[PDB]
Amino acid sequence: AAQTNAPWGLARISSTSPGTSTYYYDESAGQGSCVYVIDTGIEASHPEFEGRAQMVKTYYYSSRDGNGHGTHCAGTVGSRTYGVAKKTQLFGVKVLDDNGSGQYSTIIAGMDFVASDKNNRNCPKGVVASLSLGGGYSSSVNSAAARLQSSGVMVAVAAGNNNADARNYSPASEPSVCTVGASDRYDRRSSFSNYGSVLDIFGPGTSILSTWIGGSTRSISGTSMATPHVAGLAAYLMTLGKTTAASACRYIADTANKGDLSNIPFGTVNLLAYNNYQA
Repeated sequence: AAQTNAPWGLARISSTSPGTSTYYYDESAGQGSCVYVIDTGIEASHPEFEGRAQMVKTYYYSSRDGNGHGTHCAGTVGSRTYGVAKKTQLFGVKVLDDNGSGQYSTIIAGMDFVASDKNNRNCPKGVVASLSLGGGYSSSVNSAAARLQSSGVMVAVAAGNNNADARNYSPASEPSVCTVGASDRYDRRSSFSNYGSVLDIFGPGTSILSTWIGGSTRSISGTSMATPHVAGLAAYLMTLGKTTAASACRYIADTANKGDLSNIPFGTVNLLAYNNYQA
């Protein structure tokens, strides 16, 4: 299939080269997979989700996304116009409040919840969790992400937007999950993006157009915008039987666009998420 005039990040993950505007993807589109968006929530009402989004757990007074971040990243995973995996099921898990922050314990609790909740959903193609969040290093945050990954969920987490090594950040520093850095539309590492050997892959993360609360759209930047590209792509490739949750991060690294990014510090992978789609 082809999305013309697609957002640049979508086009980027279906293309070996920057600058294109068409998103080429297999028609299956992540159908049969599920992606938990662990964030500020999702405005499941947004038309772009076509009913495929739903709130499954909040840790605050409302399940409402009063911030926008979570709806934005759900959209990059699987909105019709802004999504990587346009037929995937989205489950919102609101661990961040409407100000965009959340205690470590609440984030740990939300990952434990996904590990269990998936067992009472229908995701025949497998389960992905997109974690567009992160704070300072925390071994218990890290081990929550690892348990989530161990439980059979492909976990993708943001490297963090500190322009520093991601080893000092969590869950970015957990080795078993897929830590995702950001690139911009000129195949440069995003100026804010963390880096380091714990990075596994880069996604589009600068000026990423996606759904916003109130039924709108918005373009924002961050490794938290790159994360859902890779989550969506995992959900996509899983639906295609190309890989599984345990193997998706390494599969995506193996099949990435290599060496295309500039300003990659020595000791950081130079790999860009790529769906290798051939019509």
